[PDB]
Amino acid sequence: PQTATKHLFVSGGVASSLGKGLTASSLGQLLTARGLHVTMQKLDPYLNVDPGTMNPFQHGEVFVTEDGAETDLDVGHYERFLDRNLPGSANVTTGQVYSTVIAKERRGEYLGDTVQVIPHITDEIKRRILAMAQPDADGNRPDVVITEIGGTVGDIESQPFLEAARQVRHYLGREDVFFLHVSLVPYLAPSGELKTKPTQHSVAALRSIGITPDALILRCDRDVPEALKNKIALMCDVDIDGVISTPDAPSIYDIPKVLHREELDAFVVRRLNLPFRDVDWTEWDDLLRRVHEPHETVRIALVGKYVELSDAYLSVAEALRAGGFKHRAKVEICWVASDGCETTSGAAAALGDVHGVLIPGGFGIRGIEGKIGAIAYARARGLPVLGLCLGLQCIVIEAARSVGLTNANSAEFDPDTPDPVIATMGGTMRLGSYPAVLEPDSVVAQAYQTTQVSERHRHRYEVNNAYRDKIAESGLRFSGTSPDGHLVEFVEYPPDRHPFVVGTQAHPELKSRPTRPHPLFVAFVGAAIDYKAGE
Amino acid sequence: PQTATKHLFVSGGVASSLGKGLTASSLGQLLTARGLHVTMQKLDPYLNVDPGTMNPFQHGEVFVTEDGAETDLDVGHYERFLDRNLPGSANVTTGQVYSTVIAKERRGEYLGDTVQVIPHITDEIKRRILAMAQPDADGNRPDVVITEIGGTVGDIESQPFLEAARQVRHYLGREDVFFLHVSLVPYLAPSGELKTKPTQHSVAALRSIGITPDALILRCDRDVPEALKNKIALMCDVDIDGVISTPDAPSIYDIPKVLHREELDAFVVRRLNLPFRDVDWTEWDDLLRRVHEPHETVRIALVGKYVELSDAYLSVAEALRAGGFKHRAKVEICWVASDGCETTSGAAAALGDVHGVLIPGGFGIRGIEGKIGAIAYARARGLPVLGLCLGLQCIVIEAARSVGLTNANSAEFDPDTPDPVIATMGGTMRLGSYPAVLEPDSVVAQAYQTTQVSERHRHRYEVNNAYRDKIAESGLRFSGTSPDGHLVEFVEYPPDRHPFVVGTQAHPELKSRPTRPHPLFVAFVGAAIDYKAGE
Amino acid sequence: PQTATKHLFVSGGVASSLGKGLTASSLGQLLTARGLHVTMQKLDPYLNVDPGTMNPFQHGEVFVTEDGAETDLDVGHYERFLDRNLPGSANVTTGQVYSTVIAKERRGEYLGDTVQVIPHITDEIKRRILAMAQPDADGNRPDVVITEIGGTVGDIESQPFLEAARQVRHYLGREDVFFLHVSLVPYLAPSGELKTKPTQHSVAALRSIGITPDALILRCDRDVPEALKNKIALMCDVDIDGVISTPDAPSIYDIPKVLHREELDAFVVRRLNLPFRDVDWTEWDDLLRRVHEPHETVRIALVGKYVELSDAYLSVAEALRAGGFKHRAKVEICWVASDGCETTSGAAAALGDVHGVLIPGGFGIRGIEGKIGAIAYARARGLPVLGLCLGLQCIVIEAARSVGLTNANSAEFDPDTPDPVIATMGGTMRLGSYPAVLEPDSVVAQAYQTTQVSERHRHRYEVNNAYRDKIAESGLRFSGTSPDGHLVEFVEYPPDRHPFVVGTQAHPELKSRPTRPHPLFVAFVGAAIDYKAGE
Ligand SMILES: O=c1ccn([C@@H]2O[C@H](COP(=O)(O)OP(=O)(O)OP(=O)(O)O)[C@@H](O)[C@H]2O)c(=O)[nH]1
Ligand SMILES: O=c1ccn([C@@H]2O[C@H](COP(=O)(O)OP(=O)(O)OP(=O)(O)O)[C@@H](O)[C@H]2O)c(=O)[nH]1
Ligand SMILES: O=c1ccn([C@@H]2O[C@H](COP(=O)(O)OP(=O)(O)OP(=O)(O)O)[C@@H](O)[C@H]2O)c(=O)[nH]1
Ligand SMILES: c1ccc(-c2csc(Nc3nc4cc5c(cc4s3)OCO5)n2)nc1
Ligand SMILES: c1ccc(-c2csc(Nc3nc4cc5c(cc4s3)OCO5)n2)nc1
Ligand SMILES: c1ccc(-c2csc(Nc3nc4cc5c(cc4s3)OCO5)n2)nc1
Ligand SMILES: NC(=O)CC[C@H](N)C(=O)O
Ligand SMILES: NC(=O)CC[C@H](N)C(=O)O
Ligand SMILES: NC(=O)CC[C@H](N)C(=O)O
Ligand SMILES: [Mg+2]
Ligand SMILES: [Mg+2]
Ligand SMILES: [Mg+2]
Repeated sequence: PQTATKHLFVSGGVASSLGKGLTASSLGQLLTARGLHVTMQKLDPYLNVDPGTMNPFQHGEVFVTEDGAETDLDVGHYERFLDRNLPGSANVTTGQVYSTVIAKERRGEYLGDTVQVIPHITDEIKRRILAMAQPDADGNRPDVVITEIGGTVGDIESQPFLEAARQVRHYLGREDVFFLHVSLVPYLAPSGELKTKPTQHSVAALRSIGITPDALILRCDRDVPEALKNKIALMCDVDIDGVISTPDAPSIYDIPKVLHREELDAFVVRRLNLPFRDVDWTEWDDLLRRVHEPHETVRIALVGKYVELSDAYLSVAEALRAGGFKHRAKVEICWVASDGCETTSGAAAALGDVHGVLIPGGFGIRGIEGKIGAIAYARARGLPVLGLCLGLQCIVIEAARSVGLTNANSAEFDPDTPDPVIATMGGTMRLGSYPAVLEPDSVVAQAYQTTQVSERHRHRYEVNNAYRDKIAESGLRFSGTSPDGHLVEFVEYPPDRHPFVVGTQAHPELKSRPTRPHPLFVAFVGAAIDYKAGE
Repeated sequence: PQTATKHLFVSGGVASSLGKGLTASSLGQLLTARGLHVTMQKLDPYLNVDPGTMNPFQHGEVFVTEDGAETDLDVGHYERFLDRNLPGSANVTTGQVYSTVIAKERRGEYLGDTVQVIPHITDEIKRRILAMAQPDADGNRPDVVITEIGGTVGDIESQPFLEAARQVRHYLGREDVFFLHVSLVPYLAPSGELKTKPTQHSVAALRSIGITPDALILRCDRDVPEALKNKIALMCDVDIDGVISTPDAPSIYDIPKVLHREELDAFVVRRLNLPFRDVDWTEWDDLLRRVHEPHETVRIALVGKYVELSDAYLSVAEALRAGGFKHRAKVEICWVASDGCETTSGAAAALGDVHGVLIPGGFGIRGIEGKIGAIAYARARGLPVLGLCLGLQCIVIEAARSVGLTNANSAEFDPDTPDPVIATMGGTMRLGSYPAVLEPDSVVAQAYQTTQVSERHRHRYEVNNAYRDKIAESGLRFSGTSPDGHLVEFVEYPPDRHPFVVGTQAHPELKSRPTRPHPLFVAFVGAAIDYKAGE
Repeated sequence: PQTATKHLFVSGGVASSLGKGLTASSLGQLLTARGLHVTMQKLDPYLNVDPGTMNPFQHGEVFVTEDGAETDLDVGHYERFLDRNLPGSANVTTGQVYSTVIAKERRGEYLGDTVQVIPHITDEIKRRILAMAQPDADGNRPDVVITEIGGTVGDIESQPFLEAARQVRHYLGREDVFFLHVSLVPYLAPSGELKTKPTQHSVAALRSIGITPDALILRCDRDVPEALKNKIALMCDVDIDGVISTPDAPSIYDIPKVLHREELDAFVVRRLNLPFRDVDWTEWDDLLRRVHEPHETVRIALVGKYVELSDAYLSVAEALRAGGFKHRAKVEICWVASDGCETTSGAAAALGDVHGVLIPGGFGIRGIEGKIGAIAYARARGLPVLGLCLGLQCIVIEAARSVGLTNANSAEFDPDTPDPVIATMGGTMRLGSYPAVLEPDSVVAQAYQTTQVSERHRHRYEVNNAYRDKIAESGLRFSGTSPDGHLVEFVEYPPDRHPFVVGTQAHPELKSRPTRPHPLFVAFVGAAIDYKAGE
């Protein structure tokens, strides 16, 4: 019979941004390849009940699940490395826990007690952790749950989750629980030395709350010397087999290979006494060939907020690269500002050297006229264009203005527009998976190679059915809809008007994986390659 | 012009139950007698949004304000020592703060930030503290706000409030902020020595969070020797003028005299540079004469949960003593269990030696038949009876059963009763002050010496107007009502049926003060004295 | 009259090696240039009573004072920036403090008390701090004492000194005491962001022991953005005028200019209310011209332990550069291993491209045959050579072997040598300043331009007076001696044998300053320049 389910806790020291979520994802990929069944959880110590209120240009994109949960973006790294649809239960926040305990208290469920952080908050967190280990709807019980604890050890907001993880160690014992601690080793250029003292103080801080790490991951810009690992092992009371050197890798897809070279997964498997097996690399070896040995390069403009990389489009950038991997092409992202495209000369300057334009969606944007300028320029030049949610809305507005409805706009951006071609059907936010039907041999039907699809949604405005007949005077096809046809889901131009100009109301980048590119990103990068070839 | 408003923070170490709320009340009484205007606040670190859910026999009574807030009972010590109606704003809890910040977050008011314990929770607490210093509805600004921080220094739940108090010290400076720290000095009988080490570790804990105490209150069963106070002052870095010895006093009304003997208030006034004046003792000297030199003793049965003192009836016990002070009588409380009175022989055993029976109210009780037995016995013996809220309901039920409605009951305790003489007008809980009119020369009108009164409410059942005519066949008078007569507020028997048997739907014990006894408790203890005299 | 003496405490966070000793030296240079009288102290938390036992290749050179104290090398940065002879009292260690308190205890001086860390150790440290503020032998009282506390805030060994510094703040008050805190801001290359969290946790650690910093020095590889300094100031409760950005400078002599650009000294002068004045830069501007705009470059071989920079020769490297500054020459140090010079072909490989050879001294070396090979090669090539202490001993041994005493050696390295030309006069270690007389118009007399000098000593072997007549058959002159002639202090070859081959038994690099080059290093770098010119 199957063993007891193991719990592995991932924690971080010195600083955030050390990549412990990619560490947890790579350890999940490794343990999955050894034949274990892994499930994953993130704990977020912030008080927002979900990141749907948070600014994505400051705090990164909101990930959306099939069940329509708005989650932290680390759940997207879990999805991309596991290739699994994760539930909304995969993300916990302090705001959810406190709101739940206070609601139970106001209903009288604690039978007249004083309600406290310990036990009642830590009990709610511990319940949410132990719930992950229960059998799924198909009867499968995980072999391990990997739980990543957000923040830094030493943060006031981190303390309840670390106390609950300690209580899980006490309840299940050291045979069923493993603690992995991520820490920074800085280099000082004037004296030319790596400093171990920050890791020592971080492990001392962790020990002061009753947790001893089973392994240390040392984050550094260069390989940590053996003598320094020995000093760390000695001072931190950690097995030298558990002090792992992890210099920064060229891509996130190398991290599994790095962790396997150091034998972290073998250390974990031995320590937890799990059913050992060798890793099979064949598919991740094919991935890394497509990563590191591309046959060609193509440039995609991303018409976003600013001319620099932002986690606001992390999953769009990853989906573009994955769509390139299918062709063995390097997709270089040219981050273009929306506002430089507002003038037609400015558009021709910024969007001039690129081979495709992507118009990304999301909340946290105000004003869209520059994106409509980018679309108009791209259609004039004959570039391929992929518009995601708001990109569809901009394509429909640009079409409406092209048919002479010069003041036509989204009611979200001109409530006084005489022709609200985009309007609420504040309306209702559509969230999560909805089905669609595609017109046969429509461009999107060729991309999916089917007439029936489902995609994840996060929007509250719809294409105005009152304007369809006028918009269609451009030749635009409402080629994909809700199954009743009531809602437009996809728009396309026929192939003889433009080679590929497509918008979708959905967020398909959330369904993409490096091992399984999404069909539209494949077809879009294909049209970009064909443009570069024809130009 | 008036100075800046000072903030004095009261905090506790080693343990709870050290009496820091009575300390804060006595310091408020002293500073008021020197002519300063004092206002008071309590911070409760528990997550209950109010104690209305908490069991009063475990956690003490719920105090009720004029504006109908359910508050912690320490607000009642503030009311009794200040003789001031305090607002609901006088009590803050962690549950209120978190519920408020989470509601603001879900409304988008933090403009896309990550919401954190620091700043946003500590900012909400600091706002609630600094709000106390604003002018009242009559334009009066307090000279000092005294803020008592609940829990013990070292509790996880205490940390946000202590951090906010530190931020107030940083914002206003040491000239406007004073920290008072209450601590325990234990005596060890085998070695015969007082131990200073617990206070040293408590002050070290306080210093580790950035607060240095301005004075230490040492709680002990015996007077602390001068050499020990010197050792404490030396080790704790506290001015020897600020190490105060406070042995346990015979009554809570002695604590002001004790604190003045040690010159704590003079130390505070000097340190804060407040307008000095002498205390006038004349009224508190008259109080302490009525406390310590009573002319006679009378026994009042309290028919409560159990035969021992409980904070579930703290304000009823204090109101009974205050009602005795008017007569210069010692009122000795005979705590009687409800259940020993269920049999008539058991009632005659427990309620046999007493001169009056009080039937107290509250939530947290189930079953009332023993209290109805107590009332029936007391009316048979001819004892005086005062029934508070539920005591009125029991008196009305006992009357209904006496007129032959043998199964008549409260629907709260027999939902299947054929004659629900007490019923909901789950109904609506009446809270706070409501007016009443009293029948002229009714017994209650003689007690108040008026026909118009207002009293605080906390109940959701009413006397059934359908049964008034039948209940009145006992001779019961509905002598006090709501101003329309729709609701019964007071019941009495005429004086020739019984000397004093009164119930009120209100909680008059909340309006009582030691310096200002409530009229009904005066009239009840008077009827008890008259019974002892006649018997 | 002069004000009270101010105490400024320098402390470090996150890691050691952040350069807080050069920070303290540069602040001393700045405050001296504004006309204040500064004196300096270092506290070392290690238990060694002095570093004379510690390995200099692991822990850096031992500095030697005029009074013959063996001290930490930071006292040499104090000497070079102040140009002051510092006492042995300038360095305190835990070993000295504990040895002193335990000796007092064993003598009964604590009158039968229990001896404790607090008070007695912290009292001894506080006494050693406050002693620095007493008038010197000429009656001058310092305006400020700058005290650098070694280690990192969070180290167990640091805690007594930080507690004593807190007690000094409490005793003298915030008007007389300033706390400067040095901290690291790391850069993470994968995400491209500077992290403030390590500084926040470091300041929180400092606050947890009762110290609030008056200013933060942020150590970084790049200039910290204004928004990050604002975040730090906000979270750490530090005045934004006191958050100082200090990227790594090209040389240690730029740090004063960097700290003045940020106005740290003006912030300090204002905060301490010291007599303000402008800095005069004229001499440090001339220094920085000689640093940054040299007219030529010359290569000096250093025949040390290893082919890389070591703090074992920090003051020798600085003395060589200072000796170059006089000529406006860049002296590039070619670090050469002793052992590569053991074969004559290996010597001709390693010492081939250089223009002068320096043979440095010290303890912590075993075996000298490679240095004798280097000297023999250099004399054959005709290179100039400067031998410091052991370098003199090697020159005398090389001479003895050149006159045919093939087995002649130091008894320290061959106790069985038949001809111990270097021997103990374990002998007595000579420490500190001793006088010497120089033969008139000897090469050393031309260098000093005098016949009478004093130099610092740290050695226990002497030139064997029994061998002088034989060694002189080489033509070597014992041109400098003790005043009686009993001890050889300097050896030279006459100018027609070699242009400059000099050894001294002393450590003249300890008397050198960048503003005042030592005469021998001037004459040696001059002979190296002349060789490069003639070759
Ligand atoms: O992965 C996570 C998840 C959540 N959080 C939570 O976000 C909040 C901010 O935590 P930060 O680490 O971001 O602190 P900071 O921004 O102010 O400092 P630096 O960037 O300069 O380094 C904290 O409450 C933390 O618990 C994380 O830090 N990391
Ligand atoms: O059994 C022992 C042995 C040794 N010591 C050592 O004696 C020193 C004094 O430790 P104390 O416990 O006696 O502190 P204190 O006297 O100042 O406080 P109180 O009596 O009022 O409670 C401390 O350094 C301690 O470590 C003990 O306390 N107990
Ligand atoms: O300037 C000083 C003086 C003295 N010390 C004392 O030396 C001892 C070692 O303190 P370290 O800072 O050197 O710790 P570490 O070597 O083991 O860690 P890393 O180098 O890798 O960063 C500690 O006891 C400290 O108090 C310093 O660290 N710095
Ligand atoms: C956002 C931010 C960064 C990146 C990005 C691109 S490449 C790269 N390199 C990395 N190497 C390691 C190596 C680790 C580790 C984490 C990382 S991250 O934890 C275990 O050892 N990070 N992408 C988007
Ligand atoms: C509930 C619980 C107790 C009592 C009760 C009855 S008598 C008594 N004696 C006391 N003396 C002091 C002296 C203090 C002090 C607090 C107290 S409490 O803080 C400052 O110094 N406590 N009543 C109801
Ligand atoms: C041994 C080790 C290093 C060096 C060396 C050579 S150059 C250089 N650059 C530096 N810049 C700053 C800037 C600071 C500071 C310290 C330093 S050290 O604290 C205040 O701001 N360090 N030499 C011998
Ligand atoms: N996710 C998005 O791109 C949203 C686009 C637009 N604000 C809408 O709600 O329809
Ligand atoms: N406060 C009370 O005594 C409440 C009594 C009764 N449970 C009611 O609600 O009417
Ligand atoms: N300081 C030194 O170079 C010492 C050299 C040699 N060991 C001696 O004592 O004489
Ligand atoms: Mg070290
Ligand atoms: Mg003792
Ligand atoms: Mg941040």
